[PDB]
Amino acid sequence: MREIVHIQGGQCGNQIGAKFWEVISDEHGIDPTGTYHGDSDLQLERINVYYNEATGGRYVPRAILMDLEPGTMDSVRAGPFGQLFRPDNFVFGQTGAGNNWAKGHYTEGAELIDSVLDVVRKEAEGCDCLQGFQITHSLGGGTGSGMGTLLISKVREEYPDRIMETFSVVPSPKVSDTVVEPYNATLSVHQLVENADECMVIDNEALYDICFRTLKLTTPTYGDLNHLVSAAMSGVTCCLRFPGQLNSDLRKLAVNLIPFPRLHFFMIGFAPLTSRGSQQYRALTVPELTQQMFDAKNMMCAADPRHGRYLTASALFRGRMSTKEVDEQMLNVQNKNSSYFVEWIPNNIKSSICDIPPKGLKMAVTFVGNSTAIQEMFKRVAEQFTAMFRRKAFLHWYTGEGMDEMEFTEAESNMNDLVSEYQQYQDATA
Amino acid sequence: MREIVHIQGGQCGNQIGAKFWEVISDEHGIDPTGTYHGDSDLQLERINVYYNEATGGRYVPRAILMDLEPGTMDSVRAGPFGQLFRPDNFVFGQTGAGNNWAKGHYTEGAELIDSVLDVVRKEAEGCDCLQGFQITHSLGGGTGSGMGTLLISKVREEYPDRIMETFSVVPSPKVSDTVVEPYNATLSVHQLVENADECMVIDNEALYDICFRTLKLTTPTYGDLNHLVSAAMSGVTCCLRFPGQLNSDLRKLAVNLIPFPRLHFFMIGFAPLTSRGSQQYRALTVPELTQQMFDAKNMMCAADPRHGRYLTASALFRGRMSTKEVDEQMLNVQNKNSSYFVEWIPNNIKSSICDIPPKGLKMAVTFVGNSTAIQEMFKRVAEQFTAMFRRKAFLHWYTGEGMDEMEFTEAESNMNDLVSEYQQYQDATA
Amino acid sequence: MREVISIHVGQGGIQVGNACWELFCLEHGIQPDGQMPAFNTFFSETGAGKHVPRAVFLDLEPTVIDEVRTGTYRQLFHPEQLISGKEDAANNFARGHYTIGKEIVDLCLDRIRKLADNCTGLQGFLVFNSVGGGTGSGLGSLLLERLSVDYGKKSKLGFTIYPSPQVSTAVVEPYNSILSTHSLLEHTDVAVMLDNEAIYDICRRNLDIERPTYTNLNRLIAQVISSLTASLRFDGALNVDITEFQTNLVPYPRIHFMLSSYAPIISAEKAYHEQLSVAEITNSAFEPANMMAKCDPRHGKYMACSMMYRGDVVPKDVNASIATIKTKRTIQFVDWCPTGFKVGINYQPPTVVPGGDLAKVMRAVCMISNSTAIAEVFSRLDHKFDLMYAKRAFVHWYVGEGMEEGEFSEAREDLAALEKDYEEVGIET
Amino acid sequence: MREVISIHVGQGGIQVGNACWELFCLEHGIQPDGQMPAFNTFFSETGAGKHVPRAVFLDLEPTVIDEVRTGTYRQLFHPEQLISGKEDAANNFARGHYTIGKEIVDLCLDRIRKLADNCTGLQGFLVFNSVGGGTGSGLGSLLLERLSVDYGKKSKLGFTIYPSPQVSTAVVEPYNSILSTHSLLEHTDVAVMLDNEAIYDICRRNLDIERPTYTNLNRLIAQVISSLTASLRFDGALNVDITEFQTNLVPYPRIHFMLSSYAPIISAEKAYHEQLSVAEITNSAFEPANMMAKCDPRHGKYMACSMMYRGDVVPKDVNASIATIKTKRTIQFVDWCPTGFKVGINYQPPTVVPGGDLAKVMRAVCMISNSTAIAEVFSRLDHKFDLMYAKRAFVHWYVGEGMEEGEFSEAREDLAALEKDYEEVGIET
Ligand SMILES: Nc1nc2c(ncn2[C@@H]2O[C@H](COP(=O)(O)OP(=O)(O)OP(=O)(O)O)[C@@H](O)[C@H]2O)c(=O)[nH]1
Ligand SMILES: Nc1nc2c(ncn2[C@@H]2O[C@H](COP(=O)(O)OP(=O)(O)OP(=O)(O)O)[C@@H](O)[C@H]2O)c(=O)[nH]1
Ligand SMILES: Nc1nc2c(ncn2[C@@H]2O[C@H](COP(=O)(O)OP(=O)(O)O)[C@@H](O)[C@H]2O)c(=O)[nH]1
Ligand SMILES: Nc1nc2c(ncn2[C@@H]2O[C@H](COP(=O)(O)OP(=O)(O)O)[C@@H](O)[C@H]2O)c(=O)[nH]1
Repeated sequence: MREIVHIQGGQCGNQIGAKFWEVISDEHGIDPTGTYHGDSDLQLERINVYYNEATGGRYVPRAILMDLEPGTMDSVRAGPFGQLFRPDNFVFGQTGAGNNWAKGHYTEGAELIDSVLDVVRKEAEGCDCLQGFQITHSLGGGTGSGMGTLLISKVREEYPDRIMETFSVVPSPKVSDTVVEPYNATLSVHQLVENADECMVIDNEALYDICFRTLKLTTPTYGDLNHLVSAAMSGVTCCLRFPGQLNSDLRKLAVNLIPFPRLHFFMIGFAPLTSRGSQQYRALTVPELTQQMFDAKNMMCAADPRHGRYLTASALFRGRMSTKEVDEQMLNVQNKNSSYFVEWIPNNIKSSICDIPPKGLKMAVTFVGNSTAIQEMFKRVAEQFTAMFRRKAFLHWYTGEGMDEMEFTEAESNMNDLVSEYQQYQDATA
Repeated sequence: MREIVHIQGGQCGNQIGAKFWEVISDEHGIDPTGTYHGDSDLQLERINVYYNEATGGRYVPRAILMDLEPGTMDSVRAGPFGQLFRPDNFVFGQTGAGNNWAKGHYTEGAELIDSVLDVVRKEAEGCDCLQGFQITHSLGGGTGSGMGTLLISKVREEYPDRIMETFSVVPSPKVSDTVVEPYNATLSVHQLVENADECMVIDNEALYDICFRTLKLTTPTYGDLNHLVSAAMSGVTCCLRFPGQLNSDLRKLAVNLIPFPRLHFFMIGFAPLTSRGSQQYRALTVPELTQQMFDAKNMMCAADPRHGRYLTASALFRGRMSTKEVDEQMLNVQNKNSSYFVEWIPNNIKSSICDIPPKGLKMAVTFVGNSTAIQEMFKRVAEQFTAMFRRKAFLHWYTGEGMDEMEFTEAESNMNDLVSEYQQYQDATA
Repeated sequence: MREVISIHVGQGGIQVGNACWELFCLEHGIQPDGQMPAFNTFFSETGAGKHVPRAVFLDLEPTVIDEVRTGTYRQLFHPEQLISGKEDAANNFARGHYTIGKEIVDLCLDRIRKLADNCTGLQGFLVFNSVGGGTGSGLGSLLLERLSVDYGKKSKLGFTIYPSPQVSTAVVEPYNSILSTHSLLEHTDVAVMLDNEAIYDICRRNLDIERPTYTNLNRLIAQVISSLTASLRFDGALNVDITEFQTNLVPYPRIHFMLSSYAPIISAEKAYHEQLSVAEITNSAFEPANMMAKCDPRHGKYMACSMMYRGDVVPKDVNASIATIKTKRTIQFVDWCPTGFKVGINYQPPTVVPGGDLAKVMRAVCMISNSTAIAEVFSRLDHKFDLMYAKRAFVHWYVGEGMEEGEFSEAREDLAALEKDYEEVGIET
Repeated sequence: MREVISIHVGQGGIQVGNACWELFCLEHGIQPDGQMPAFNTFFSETGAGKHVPRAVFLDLEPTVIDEVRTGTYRQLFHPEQLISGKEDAANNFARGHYTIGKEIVDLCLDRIRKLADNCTGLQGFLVFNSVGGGTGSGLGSLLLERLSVDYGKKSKLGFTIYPSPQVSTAVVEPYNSILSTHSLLEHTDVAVMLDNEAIYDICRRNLDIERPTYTNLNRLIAQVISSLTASLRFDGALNVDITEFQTNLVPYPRIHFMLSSYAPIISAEKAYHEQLSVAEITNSAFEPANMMAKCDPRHGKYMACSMMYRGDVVPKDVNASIATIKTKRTIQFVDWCPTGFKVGINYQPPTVVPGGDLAKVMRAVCMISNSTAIAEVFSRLDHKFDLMYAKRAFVHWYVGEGMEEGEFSEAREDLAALEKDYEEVGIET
């Protein structure tokens, strides 16, 4: 029950999706060929939330892939855990959006959205209870942002009752790959504010800092950061996938978090992450889990929360622990960091305790914080955009494909309204 | 009981007929030499519907072949499954109609229709209960269209009580072989509207699209599309040939479908068709069968039904399934696509469930839809005809053999009346 | 029970005939000795032992036909079907159509009747003739008239080696071309313009043979004719009869002048360095350069295209490629023909004649197109005619044989009426 | 389903082409015989056996193209795509752009069409040409105009071997440079300034080859082009399409002149005595000395940097090193571009051509930078132009071919407007 379709776009989204799928398979105990190889029965009673029973006793994931270039196709196929995805869901183009948003949202992606919608309708008509969608795509890539936001508008004008979540990986401000990034970033943040319910930003700067100071790695490979985001993605709903002393879902998140129909941009955090050399010393208990979770540089967003506050903070625990200890630590941490939690909402922290830890751990902690700190991130991306726009830098590449500057003007206006909203709520007190 | 004589004409009709006969033989378990090699008994209790007990314990098909050139004779003989057809039924000419309708309907075919009628009378006098005829012929070929429609007029002035079905393969509008096609097409559509009960159009464009996107083939060979149409032809009446929880026939079709004595042009659809690389993943159940059946590009007619509606839609299932699931899915698909089904006829969808799937499948679905979409096809062929006629292009080849232009004028009038009828029924609502 | 009759009249006709019979005997493997170690279209079996071709070889200059009587094929043909006159035609139509032909038409018709009575499914004749020559014009017209009055319904196809636009090899050849048309305008259903300039250009660009000689020319022509007849001879997915041609490609019974094209014609060293996809081969088919006749089909609008493939052919993908070529915005059809292309397939891959320059390739498109560009040829040709008849040049060498003088003008007017059609039918409606 | 088309026109263009195809055939191991013991970007398979490259070799002097027809690669290319004229261009743009090119543009476009119809995912052309020469200028401009009017949306990239500032090898080369710009200013999306002075300096300092010859030069250029195309050809963490280039690096559609750089280019004996950390290699990347074109990028401000790494690459640490280079207070960007660097990664390590002086090293950064320094070149170059056109030196050798006289001034004014942009866009806001 409560099925969930996975959608991927752009090469970044596709790498993250392949990583997430191999992690989920290795949790539910599904070999790369598509059969069960675990021991318990929990991992099979809730198989239908993600996978489908494939004709012949196989299992295939209910995920769809898209990209305007066909390199990612053979990449994910040759890669580990590729035999699962069914050969139908691979819808792909040849031209390639080529890092130009208007391409992947008005010109070419506009040619494939019909087919992608047909296949999504064939995968959503065959479910009985559809708890919602979740997406994964980079907000800088033309294919990623364009295809994604167009698909989002389509499905959210299609299925208004269900939710729409996006594991979006925003451009890391400092460590920046491409120089036409702010245009795509702002043209996607104007769309995601319309037709989305949970948008958790992830920036490569925080991931590099984590893989570079906490795990004490040496050569941070893109596969590794992808794996970290995959772990967070699993932990998000693994409280739903398995029984728990205090169960949860996606909509209890959607209600216990966003106090205003648009203030829906979350920060993620995983715990516990520690190096191998120090692995044998520290303990796996909820005290250290708490001290490691709330750290500023434990998260996946380059926004030191000490430059803001939290409107709300959910914590999905996994494993088996005495809930009273968890709740006492929550009460103590709130009454210890009373400033960081905004006052006009009382007991703004939420918990949810599941029963099965991941593969290889005793406890695990996902920390989802809707804060008023990432307004700073949006602010600085707006700075980039303005300094790139008022000289019309690289503007003709967008103007050519039909989009008019009015879109950019109104979208920057909407972004400024979003950040003004965040600040206007951090300000008001009672 | 309820015997059926097979008639073929033209080289296209002959290839399709050879393919259909080899598929039927390989279903009933009849080796190419004419003996039984199955295991069950169902395949032999109903042998008389198609075949005849041949002197010596052999089996010979009750099919007749015709063509104005003798190449197809040795083609079908040397081809696989040729030893079955009896050496009497091969009636053939030498001159060849040569892609000129007046030739194969007034000049030469008019010389052989006597003999073809004699042999058809010798094969229809020897049956006890004759459920009707079915034909297979191309509507572009001179031999095909001419011989066919003349034979049809003859037999339908002979046997008015029985039915007359034609697996006619209309000219694919875009992908077009010959340039004198519209003349033959219209001169045959004027005759089939008079003396026929079920005329299912098939166009090579839809078949190429299917063998080119669904089955993911590489080099679509004419044998392959012929095989696809053969599968559809079998599935049409295989609900009659074998027992079933909800049996059917040809006349229950003839009554549950055509609401007006001429609105008798059907679209066919087969399910399930899937590539070999994706064969191992998806499931063989009625949900996916339904989602695959009603698709616009799953059919054999280049008419996207979303440009029209259905007056009526029969579905002959094959295999073994819980009928309640089938009926619930029918109810759900009608109340989901309420627009596509015309309102002034209630519960316009019909089912019929047999008990034995084909060779190599668990379930199978034939979908026969009398829609108001193919009026578009007739419209565009009329466009071709008019632009070819009002300049009298290639007209003298027809004028020479005795036919007068009055035939063409009145036939185009009749075609326009047919399409006006279709539209006038799609319009009226209550 | 499905056969033809191949009349080779004239010099160029009989040379192309020698080459074409080489090809036919080779692809059926019928040894030049006349014994074979499907052929009822051409060779008939003599009850036991050997075969004899269905072809009469009319000619009046015993030179070339004598060389054939002593060539490699001295034992193949029947010792009678090779008719040799006494003198020449000498390029003046009046001779080969009034004085000499009056004597040989009887023998030719007797031979033709004795061949046609020994067949059961005759479909169409296939004459071959040049026009610049005397005999290939006069005798060709005479036979066409006699067969048309004698047989009636049957369809006749010609293969006329018209005068090239610029490169020429005779002087009075405009005259005895025009007259040859004023007959061939009626008693024949399809006239394919096989020119000599375009073929030499082709052998200079594609096959890279630098110094092309008449042998290679006739080889290519034989290739086209065999690719046409493959439908009757060999098996095929989509057979086409030689009689559905009068139905498809002859819209108005007067305008039946079609130009051919062949692909792929490649030499080995570039053949290996090339894949020759069906899209590519049919894209080279419509290319104006390699049109077998000297014209730029861009200049007008097409009216019909009979495209026959032979070899491995993936049908629906051929349909796709044909659609793409219909998107090619430089080839446009007249208004009154939306049913653009007629196609045909055959399984027999091209058969290569040993020693020939052409390389053995798997697929091959032969395209017979009826267009409006071909018209200009007639126009241009009349030009030449004009510049002679206005001064009565060479006319007396015609009036000497009793041919009425004024007929020229008459014929000219008739051919002028051709344009009354062509530049007319290309008008939208 | 992702391919390009490489047009090599002119002398230097075709020499760099010979070297570059050497490299491409080597790293895919495609033997020079043309048989292999991923390549659909360049070589297409001919159904069976061998491969043929996607490259037309336009030239009019049969010397170098003839040497190629007899070189080590005589069996690789298609025997047709190597077009050879009859005479020379002789450095005067009017010749190779008005008289001669008027005849060869047709054949080149026919070839280009026959290649592009045999592909399914074409992305961008890659022309190569010198400017000082006649053919590499005239014919290059002509093809660019014809392809732009024929194809439209597709992106064209050029590799122009501009005149060096001080070291020169022709005299009228300023003239037929300016004109070549006034065309290349429009029909091409990215023009990379590959100079000859900077490359010889480089081979004199880095690789320590004391007497550099054109072979080593072309080798280095081939290296850069392969490092660019590695994104399409081979796998990679962060693929970049050849089409996102027109999006990243061309801010104002008129200012699209970018200069390249490559690292590390070391000989073995100092290669072992060096670690080449990613920080070090990318710090040598921005160094003004080894800029492939002759400029001092310090002199202005950068506008964009496409940095593609190949080999073992630790991403987040590359990010750290890029940050450090952003701290390097001598390389500063204009105000209106804060999103400084765009990056890309590929796993395929540099492939060394056997015998070449370059050593096989694991990582390699190729950096294409659009700056404002490049402007001065044009300025300096116009200087030369001035000092000739004021006295009408050599102008008559241009007006002889029917090219209008005054066009020069017109073109000059156009190029002057370039500075109306450059020294302007570098102004803060
Ligand atoms: N394509 C082709 N044309 C040929 C060939 N041989 C001759 N011709 C052409 O024939 C034309 C001359 O007319 P001919 O038919 O040869 O003259 P003729 O047959 O000798 O008529 P008479 O000499 O008067 O009996 C010229 O245009 C020749 O190019 C050949 O082998 N192939
Ligand atoms: N980088 C590089 N430059 C070359 C090479 N070969 C020639 N050049 C340069 O080409 C420029 C001269 O212009 P060219 O294109 O060679 O003259 P062209 O092609 O012969 O034009 P025409 O002779 O009139 O047909 C000079 O600056 C050469 O240095 C080479 O192999 N590598
Ligand atoms: N965390 C992470 N980010 C990636 C990875 N690969 C690409 N990205 C980012 O994806 C962004 C470019 O978007 P991209 O998908 O390549 O362009 P598109 O084809 O138009 O969707 C860049 O910011 C890349 O850095 C990866 O493996 N891990
Ligand atoms: N789907 C399919 N259509 C065919 C096949 N063969 C021929 N056709 C069509 O048959 C049509 C020509 O009719 P034809 O039978 O050849 O002429 P006839 O001899 O006068 O009957 C053309 O549209 C052919 O494309 C085949 O194998 N499969």
